[PDB]
Amino acid sequence: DIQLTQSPDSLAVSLGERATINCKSSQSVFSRDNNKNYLAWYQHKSGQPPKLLFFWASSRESGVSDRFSGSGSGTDFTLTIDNLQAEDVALYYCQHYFNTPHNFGQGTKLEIKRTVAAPSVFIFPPSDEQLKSGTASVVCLLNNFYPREAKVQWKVDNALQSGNSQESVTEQDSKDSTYSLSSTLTLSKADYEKHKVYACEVTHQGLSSPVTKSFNRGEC
Amino acid sequence: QVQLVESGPEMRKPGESLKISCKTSGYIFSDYWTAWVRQLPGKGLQWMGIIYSGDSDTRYHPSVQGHVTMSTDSSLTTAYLQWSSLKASDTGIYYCARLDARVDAGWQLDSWGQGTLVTVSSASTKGPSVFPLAPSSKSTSGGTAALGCLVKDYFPEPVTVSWNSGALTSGVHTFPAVLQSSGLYSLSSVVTVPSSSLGTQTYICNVNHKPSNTKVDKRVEPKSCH
Repeated sequence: DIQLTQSPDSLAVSLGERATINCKSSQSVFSRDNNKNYLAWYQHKSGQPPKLLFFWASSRESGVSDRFSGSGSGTDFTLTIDNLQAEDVALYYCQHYFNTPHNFGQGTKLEIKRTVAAPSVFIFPPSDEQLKSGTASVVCLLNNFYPREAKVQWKVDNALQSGNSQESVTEQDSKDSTYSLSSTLTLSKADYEKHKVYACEVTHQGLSSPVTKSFNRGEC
Repeated sequence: QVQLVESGPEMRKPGESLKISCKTSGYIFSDYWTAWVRQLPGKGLQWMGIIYSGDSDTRYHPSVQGHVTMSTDSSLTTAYLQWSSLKASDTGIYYCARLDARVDAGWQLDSWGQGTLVTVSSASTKGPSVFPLAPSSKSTSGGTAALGCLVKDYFPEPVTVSWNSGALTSGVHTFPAVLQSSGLYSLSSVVTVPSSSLGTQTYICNVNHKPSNTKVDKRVEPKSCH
């Protein structure tokens, strides 16, 4: 049983620069009989099936960008991406097929570095439909920011909230290399109607001061 | 052209049986193996094994042997993966992929199915409620309006969201679901559009939750006062 180990586990590389991902095999996967390394590289983008990049360690699958190249032999292998593009953001895997099982490496997460971009902030009161059901969700959207570290705080009539919100961040965008974040404050209809001002307060390194988006409940 | 198409998502209780399928077309079935690959939480792929339809010759990963079974229907050019008694920890995404069987060929996986999310839970299936996130002056600035749909209280994953039956894709963000304290999932899908055309364009989010056989189309209209 041959195992693969990749280095680094995660890598953040600037647009236009070179990305280097290494694969170390626990035993040689080089055959002196065939003069070939029994290794492949795959790309796995968010929401897509994995895609074959190289086989025999260095032979390029048709339709794969000439910016990509596979090298190495024996036990040490490298995937090189030159002139890094936004769409290269992905998980990358090596795999051997020397014997069974045809194990994959554990994966390397390639992240893209781009210029700082502050979030655009939007807020959504609860719909009248949902209010009819007896609950109220207030949604705050932080759109297209970089880097990923962004903070959201909820204030209701200027009082800081705790314990009644959840948030989720997107994967990194394949076109503009940003992130987006959604935060939801959830209350009973009864509690919601006990207050007037609902505010989302946003901190990010692209902002010199916190940005607040708010509405007054009932103001059309 | 060359295609591998897997069954839609599946939800079962522990102990139940399940067989998922991988329908292949666009190539000669007898010239290829079919591999099954499991996606691991966070990161990682596990090669589960392969099966050649020609004589149902099988390799298994030594740590999946005897718990799962691969088979083929060469008549249907289709491969199967089967559990006789599911456990909750079997939950996850499973891919099929084709592998050249020919003399000459390396055993790289050059074409892949879209993946099948199998969920094993004793919890009840529940379809989502879908609520509009209406564009208003509080989600409109700099010429841009944001709008979206809140998809709340469903189980299990996945929920699929498209906009205008797939014709609207740029600027869409469908967020990873969160797990509510209720054990139910919730997510939102949003899009940014010109604020100038809110009066002329129509925005509908199409929500699909196959485990509950739920399909919801929600027209998302700008907020007005009443």
